[PDB]
Amino acid sequence: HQVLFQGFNWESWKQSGGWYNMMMGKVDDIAAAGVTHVWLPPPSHSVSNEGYMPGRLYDIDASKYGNAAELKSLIGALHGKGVQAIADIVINHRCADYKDSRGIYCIFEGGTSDGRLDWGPHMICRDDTKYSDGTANLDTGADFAAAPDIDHLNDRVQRELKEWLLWLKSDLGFDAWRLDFARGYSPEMAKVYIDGTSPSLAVAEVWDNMATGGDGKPNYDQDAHRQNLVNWVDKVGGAASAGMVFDFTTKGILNAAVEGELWRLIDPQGKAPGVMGWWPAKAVTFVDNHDTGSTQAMWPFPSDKVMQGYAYILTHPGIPCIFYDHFFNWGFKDQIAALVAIRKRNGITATSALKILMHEGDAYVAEIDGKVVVKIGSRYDVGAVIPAGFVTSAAGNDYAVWEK
Ligand SMILES: [Ca+2]
Ligand SMILES: [Ca+2]
Ligand SMILES: [Ca+2]
Repeated sequence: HQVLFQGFNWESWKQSGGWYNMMMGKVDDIAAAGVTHVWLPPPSHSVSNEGYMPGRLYDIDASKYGNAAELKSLIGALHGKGVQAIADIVINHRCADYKDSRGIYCIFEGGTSDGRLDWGPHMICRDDTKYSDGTANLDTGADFAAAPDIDHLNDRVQRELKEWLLWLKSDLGFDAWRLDFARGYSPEMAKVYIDGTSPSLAVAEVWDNMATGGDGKPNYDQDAHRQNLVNWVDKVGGAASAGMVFDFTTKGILNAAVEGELWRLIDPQGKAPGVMGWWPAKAVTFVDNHDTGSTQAMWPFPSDKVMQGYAYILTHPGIPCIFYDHFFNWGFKDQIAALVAIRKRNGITATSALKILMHEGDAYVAEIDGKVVVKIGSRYDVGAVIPAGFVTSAAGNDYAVWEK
């Protein structure tokens, strides 16, 4: 059994009294709903309020979400309810505390007294010329515009970053990682950090655009999009690795499929169309996150169909991730908890078997592990396709679940 929960949104850092202190009050509900792991925001000092422009990586106390004590206390309360804590790991780029001779900020401070992470411009990807001293290796991945990109090929970098990651585990209690902007560096570099710190999982944010066409809708075929993600996992180590990816292929396809185009939910081989259908043990599915949804709304799930999205991900193979706002702010708490209870009581996991029974415009129906049948779409009756022995288990706006 595995169910993730994103424990923040783009606005969390503004929570009065502190985001982590507030969350202390949400732990019991999260645990009771069957959640096994909670993804928390970038914990370190960051030039940006949300945390994605990290500087003094050991300086947790400067976080806007809360200080090291509050964080340890939230993680401790999670662990007391059997729930793990995932840290949002932002290491593609980093901001320096001090300017050098050139008057450029490229003199970093790790946040401790000694020299851990007190990097110089040699640690900056030589091709991020806006900050480097041209002596480093070339960036192994894409560049982040606003801050110096770290040269992950630099040996000191690898060592001090792994040491820091192990300290987030040892001194704060984190169990796993969410790798921010994973396109920023190579899976080979990702492998170094994952292999070097044995996290229970390392879900990577590898977000590429979806092949679209003409009007703007995404194409029905998305093998290219999910091949890339599958390939990333292979290079990070495949099955031997704790590494995995957010299933952005499924996210894109589902975004469109619910708008009366559920025929999109199956590939020509009769398999789920996203990473879920090719490597479900490595697919972390979701409805919306702090970028796609929330107040940034880069790619929001149709707001009137959000529960259909959860009926899909929570009953299906792949590891589902519930979004904070959806569980707590939209009034879907009991409905979401009930879907997770169905998943759990039926022993459904990321690798459960999927048999699609109907993939039409207003009706998607599938059977999982031959124990649960779910239906999404506006079609009133799909009874003819329900196997013998199933009885309605749960239902809401345009979705239904049956169990034997
Ligand atoms: Ca220092
Ligand atoms: Ca950069
Ligand atoms: Ca980079």
